[PDB]
Amino acid sequence: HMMVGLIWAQATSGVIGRGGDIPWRLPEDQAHFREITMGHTIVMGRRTWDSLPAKVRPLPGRRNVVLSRQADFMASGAEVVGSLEEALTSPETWVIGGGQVYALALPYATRCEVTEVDIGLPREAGDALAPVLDETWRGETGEWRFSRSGLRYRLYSYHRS
Ligand SMILES: CCc1nc(N)nc(N)c1OCCCOc1ccccc1CCC(=O)O
Repeated sequence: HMMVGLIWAQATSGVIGRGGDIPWRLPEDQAHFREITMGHTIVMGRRTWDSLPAKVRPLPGRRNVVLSRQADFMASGAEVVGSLEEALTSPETWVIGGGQVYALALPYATRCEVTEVDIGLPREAGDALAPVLDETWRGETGEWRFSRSGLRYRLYSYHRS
């Protein structure tokens, strides 16, 4: 049984953070992200891996896998694979970005963990949007919470079988 999960953070506009490209300051999201993914395999694209801050490259305490079709691409502290199917060896796999990988992994996913940030961030050219969730996703919607940054945010935990 190879369970796939997706986890991301988005503005209310749907615009998602990708790797180190995160425009909002929301410290609690990192603790939330770590609580979900710790002790599991995490899968990310090349562009996401590249945009990671060097201090968190690779991400500590987790089996890092990078999805790249470029055959010459290497990355210290992570396993590179050329197919998403090859990355889903573990019993629980979390896909952590970016947009292209989300879309590839979405048909396989049975869980989505979403952080929505209450911040004005219009869609602009080059921005990735959150994967669209259809009526198959069963979801518990969290209450707006105030971050110590001053921003409001809430947690969505979606699932399907
Ligand atoms: C916390 C950011 C984040 N939050 C959620 N809910 N989903 C993501 N896919 C996500 O991005 C994960 C990849 C980027 O991760 C970082 C980007 C900049 C600084 C620190 C981290 C995470 C470091 C860590 O997890 O130890």
